[PDB]
Amino acid sequence: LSPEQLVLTLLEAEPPHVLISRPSAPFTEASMMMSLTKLADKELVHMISWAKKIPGFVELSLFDQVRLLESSWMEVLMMGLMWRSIDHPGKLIFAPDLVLDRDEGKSVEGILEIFDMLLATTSRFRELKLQHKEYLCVKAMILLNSSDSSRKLAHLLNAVTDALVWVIAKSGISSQQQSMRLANLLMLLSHVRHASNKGMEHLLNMKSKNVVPVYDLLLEMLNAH
Amino acid sequence: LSPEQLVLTLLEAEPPHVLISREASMMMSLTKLADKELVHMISWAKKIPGFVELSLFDQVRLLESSWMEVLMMGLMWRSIDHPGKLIFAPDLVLDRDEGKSVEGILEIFDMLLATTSRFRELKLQHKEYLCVKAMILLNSSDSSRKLAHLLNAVTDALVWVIAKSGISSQQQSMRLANLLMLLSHVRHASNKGMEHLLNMKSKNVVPVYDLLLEMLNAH
Amino acid sequence: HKLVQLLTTT
Amino acid sequence: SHKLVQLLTTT
Ligand SMILES: N#C[C@@H](Cc1ccc(O)cc1)c1ccc(O)cc1Cl
Ligand SMILES: N#C[C@@H](Cc1ccc(O)cc1)c1ccc(O)cc1Cl
Repeated sequence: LSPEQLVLTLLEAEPPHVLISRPSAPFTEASMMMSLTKLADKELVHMISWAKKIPGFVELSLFDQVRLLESSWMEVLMMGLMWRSIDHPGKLIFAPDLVLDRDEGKSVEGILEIFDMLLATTSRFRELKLQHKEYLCVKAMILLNSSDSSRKLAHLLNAVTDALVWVIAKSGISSQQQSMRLANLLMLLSHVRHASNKGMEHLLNMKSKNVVPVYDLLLEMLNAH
Repeated sequence: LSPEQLVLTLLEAEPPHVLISREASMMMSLTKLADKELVHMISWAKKIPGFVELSLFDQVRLLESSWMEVLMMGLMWRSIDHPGKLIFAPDLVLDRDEGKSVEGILEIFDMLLATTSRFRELKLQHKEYLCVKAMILLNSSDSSRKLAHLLNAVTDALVWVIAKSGISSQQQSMRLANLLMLLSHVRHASNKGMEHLLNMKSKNVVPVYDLLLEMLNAH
Repeated sequence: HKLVQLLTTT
Repeated sequence: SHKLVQLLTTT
């Protein structure tokens, strides 16, 4: 209902932290791809559950719930990573025990590029001092914006947008500063989205090479590209 | 520069109407148009205050990144009043029926037509168009500080443009969010068209003209 | 299948 | 070919 209530709903809806142990051995092509896909697969499960807890999500057409999730999953994974990684500069906090330096990227052809965008975007979020309630609204907006169910989606996207606007106004900065902050946060959407595309191409390529494992859900969501 | 004068700066940067001067022929006409537009895009960028004060590496990278999204943003503004029409040029108007004639296009034409409709619904103003097109260039992946200042001043100009419509404070914020959320949709279309063009070049089925070839190869 | 089942059967 | 830089550096 109210923006505060939408934010409080999103707060409660946050998925729990997924636990993956680092390989005992220093990272290989195989062990790094195995760790990041295992994590992705477990996180996809919790994502779907998180989506269902967004007010009005389950009121959409089944075929829109599928298209939004197929469209945004990698972007939503990546926004969660950047938020986990924001109180820990230089590091990518994939999981409590799966913390990676730009370094360990070395262990897989091309994944160093991906880790850089992820660290660069995270940096801009850290420079903007992105808040918890902002992150909640922005993650929701990434799912709802990944494009009668179409009338209901529009209205749901404007409710989360209204919530972010409310959060930012709770800060007490001038009106002109609220607009600027809202603009700076949102212009990062295209940056996240870029990191998602490169990340998806990369995963599609690693799957071609025989490196990828057999994970029903992740394979399913990658084949919708 | 007052945001008003920045926007007049951008108004004054606008490239001219381009004409292609008359299956294979549709594609040949789109590539030939893309090449002419890239020539005018370069002059357009050069006239954005401070763009030419950026490193030549920065200038090259921002245009190499953003060119297809900037071609597509222009297509949507020219198409805004003409639903079902993609107004590539006056001598090049296409519907999705023609889109069908070439594998992979219809998908692209559909994304462009959808997004265009989204801007028609929001009644995108000219001055909003000018700001966001520039934002697309400046927001594409010391000179680093000059670029942050240039992007921050075009952001400022768009908030002013919106302020001038007279709508409520709440409604301005919501209008600003709705225009900016549409950028990831332009970037989505851009990624798809570039993919299709790289594939078209790889097969040597269309002339990938000089400035166009250079610009595709950068990706 | 698995996305639709998690969306509906869970 | 270097037409981007040519056009960037002249009028
Ligand atoms: N980075 C990365 C991962 C995706 C990811 C991002 C955020 C998460 O919370 C979980 C996973 C990746 C990148 C390339 C690739 O080929 C495969 C994978 Cl899994
Ligand atoms: N759509 C489209 C064009 C690109 C374009 C977009 C906007 C313009 O104002 C001019 C051209 C295209 C799509 C696939 C492809 O293989 C080649 C081309 Cl040129």
